Amino acid sequence: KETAAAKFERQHMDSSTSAASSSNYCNQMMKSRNLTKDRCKPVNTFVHESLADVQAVCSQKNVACKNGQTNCYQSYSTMSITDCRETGSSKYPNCAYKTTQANKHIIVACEGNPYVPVHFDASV
Repeated sequence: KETAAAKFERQHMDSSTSAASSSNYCNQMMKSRNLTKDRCKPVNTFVHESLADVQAVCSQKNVACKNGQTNCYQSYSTMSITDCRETGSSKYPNCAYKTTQANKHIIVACEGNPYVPVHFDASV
């Protein structure tokens, strides 16, 4: 089945764009990445940077994740990100999101060898 690293790339990476270009970016991406297939995933963040730059966060500043695990890392640099959050109108299967652009540090949890992101914890 899909690996945790691969799920991370499918859920959170968008190296193909530098930012969200319209209010419909979230609607579009939540659906095309299959995050609305079984239910409407409530919130999601997309990272508009190279995969290698995101992977590299795994060797940046350690910080405990929200849930207390000690394998979270905060990026040294801010990154172009898009935050997606359901609209009051969102109703499965018609999942609907508000797209918000931001430039923030990301916090990810990493695992494996290679040691790579497997969970998006927060933008700060």
